[PDB]
Amino acid sequence: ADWEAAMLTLLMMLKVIEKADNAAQVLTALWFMALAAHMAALATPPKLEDKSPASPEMIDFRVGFEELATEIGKAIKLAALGKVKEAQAAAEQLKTTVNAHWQKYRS
Amino acid sequence: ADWEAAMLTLLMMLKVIEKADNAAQVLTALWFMALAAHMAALATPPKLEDKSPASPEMIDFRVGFEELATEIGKAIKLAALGKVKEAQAAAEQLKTTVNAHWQKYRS
Amino acid sequence: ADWEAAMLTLLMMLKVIEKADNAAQVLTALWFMALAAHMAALATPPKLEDKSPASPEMIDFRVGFEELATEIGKAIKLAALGKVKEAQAAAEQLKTTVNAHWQKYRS
Ligand code: NI
Repeated sequence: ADWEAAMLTLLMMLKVIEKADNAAQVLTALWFMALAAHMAALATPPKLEDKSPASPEMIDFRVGFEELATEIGKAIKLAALGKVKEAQAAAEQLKTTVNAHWQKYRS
Repeated sequence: ADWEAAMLTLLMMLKVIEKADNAAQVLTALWFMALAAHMAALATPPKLEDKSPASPEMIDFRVGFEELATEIGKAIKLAALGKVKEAQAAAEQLKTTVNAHWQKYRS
Repeated sequence: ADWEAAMLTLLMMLKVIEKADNAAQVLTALWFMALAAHMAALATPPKLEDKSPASPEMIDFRVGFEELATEIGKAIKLAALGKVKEAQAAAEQLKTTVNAHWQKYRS
């Protein structure tokens, strides 16, 4: 989907993870976070629509999303092993990566 | 997945959106609608299994699904910005596209 | 995502299906099962990371996952038609395929 709809989805799902109780609520929201990244991995932010697809500034955005999909995958495995608290702790660091990525291309 | 299982998923998720209360319930169901389209974008309806992959009748089905995935993406962004009512209003028009697509290839 | 995080997701979602009440809870968990398979269809289990990508042992793992994604698709259509009980019955046989696949590459 659109880039900022996925980024707004990621931010809202982090608010569902922090207020979650069991590991099922955390695991499902983390998979919705993975879902939004897969639908928007092909997307392009609004301020980068007039940049070369091989431009390093656009190429910087591509690997930055790989890091985001990678960190989300890590938190899913922690939430899969039943570690509901340590996965929420991984969601704290995940929000740092999400917020830093969203601000760099929000415009 | 199978074409009509996704189309039945889309129809049921629309029934979850109309009876939803907050923006989280609408956003999650809209992502399930996006999920079903991604799993079945490669699929083929039963009545079109004996049509050429480059046939305009089959090619008409392909772009018709792009329109569906496009409208779903629009409603996700409206539900991402917090506009829970205007996104439900986008789900009303979404059901028109879903119903018209499903009837054309239901058989 | 990682192979065993998806396999742990599949196992937990089966526990959500057996204790589910309506067809919406079964259909959503079955789509999360389809979600985990799509994110990890490209993945590789830990004990098979040093095997040729064209090796029959690794190639056996690939088709084994196709069977899993195929059976999940079948149960989704049964849960899409409203058959909440017959889809739960398909989840019983689904757990057999999941457990047999996970044990063969758990290590
Ligand atoms: Ni995909």
